[PDB]
Amino acid sequence: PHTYIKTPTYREPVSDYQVLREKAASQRRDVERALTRFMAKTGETQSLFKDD
Amino acid sequence: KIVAYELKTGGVLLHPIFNPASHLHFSIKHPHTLSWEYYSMFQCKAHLVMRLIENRISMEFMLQVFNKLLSLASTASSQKFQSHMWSQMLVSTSGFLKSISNVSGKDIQPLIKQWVDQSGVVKFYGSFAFNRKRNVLELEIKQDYTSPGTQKYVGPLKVTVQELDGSFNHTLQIEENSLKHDIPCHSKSRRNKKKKIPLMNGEEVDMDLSAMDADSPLLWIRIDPDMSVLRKVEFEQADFMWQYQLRYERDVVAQQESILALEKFPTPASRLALTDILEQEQCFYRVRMSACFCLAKIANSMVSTWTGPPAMKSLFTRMFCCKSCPNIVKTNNFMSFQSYFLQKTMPVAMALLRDVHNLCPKEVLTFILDLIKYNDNRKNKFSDNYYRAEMID
Repeated sequence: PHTYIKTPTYREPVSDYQVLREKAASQRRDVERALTRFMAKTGETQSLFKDD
Repeated sequence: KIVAYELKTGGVLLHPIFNPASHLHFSIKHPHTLSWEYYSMFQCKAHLVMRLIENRISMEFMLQVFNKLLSLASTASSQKFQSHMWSQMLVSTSGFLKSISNVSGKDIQPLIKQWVDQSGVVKFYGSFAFNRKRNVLELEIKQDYTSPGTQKYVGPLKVTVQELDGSFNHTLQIEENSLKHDIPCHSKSRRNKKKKIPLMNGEEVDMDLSAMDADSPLLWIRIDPDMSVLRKVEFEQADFMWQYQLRYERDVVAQQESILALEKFPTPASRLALTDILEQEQCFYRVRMSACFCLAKIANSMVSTWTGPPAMKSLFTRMFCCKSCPNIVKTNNFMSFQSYFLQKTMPVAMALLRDVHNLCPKEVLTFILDLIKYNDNRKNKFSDNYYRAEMID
């Protein structure tokens, strides 16, 4: 029945609470790190260390 | 607060007579020469002495005193005579004591003479011994009255003894030459049969009596339980008595003082007592918040004996994390207001853990950083600023 019949398939769904918590956490941390580095680079900046 | 301030520098003198207080570097004749810490401790001591006057003369008579003062003032407040009657709106000490004596028939002049006119707090050092032969409890209460902030107490003193037959109150007369006070003790027939031991309130509980002495019935002793004097108590119980007082007492100040006294006994039974307090809802939440820091101190003192994980970590994952993921914290729902306070105070105490090398372990620091990363607050009706601020702490 490659010759007379057929049926569709789908992509593998990731319904796991652990990896969904990890994905949402890491994406939130990365976007807030990118936002704060962009705003500290395009403005007046301070530094805990000398010339940092 | 007041016993710390009065033992630190001199004492607060309510109602001075015009210097009356020369132990301190400012003059107490005017409010604008007082130190600000003295002003704060003045208001604090004034409301505690009013609680003492309520203890001697009951609360309904106290509210009748206040209503009589307000009623004289409000009959005064409507006249037009220029102060023939407008000075009934001004209270004095003699007028207040006279109104108290009018409504009650008792005068409080010894209590006023001790706690108002005299400027000192008392220090109690207690130690007991149980006489098995005559079945008595020999208390030994001595006062430190030679410190700069202290004074000598000669009144009566309440003591509450929890024995196997229940909770009994005793009044002791502590004169100047007194040292040994023999009070009688009851049976120990609730160790013959397993019966429940009745508490300070009407209830009764099952206690594990394996830690108790075989010859003594008494489970714990509390000197001045109702805080009826301005005092600092230093009682010398045994560590199992402090653990029984932490577990089964129905008074929050006794649970707090047993937490404070269990830091000197780092035995694993005290760790079990504080961990059972921490796991226990229907305990007052500010006792569990103190048991966190007490458990951290005890855990720091019994390194090279601690068996499993660091303290409170497994308990945090049992109470506040997911069942399927132990290292992922649950999403924030702060609607309980007691597990919110306990959740935001438990890593702050957990970070005071130290290893054998005096460095915080990388299992607790990693746990705190995972608490910070996996924090999701898009679902509760409350803000997250104090919890995140405590995470930084």
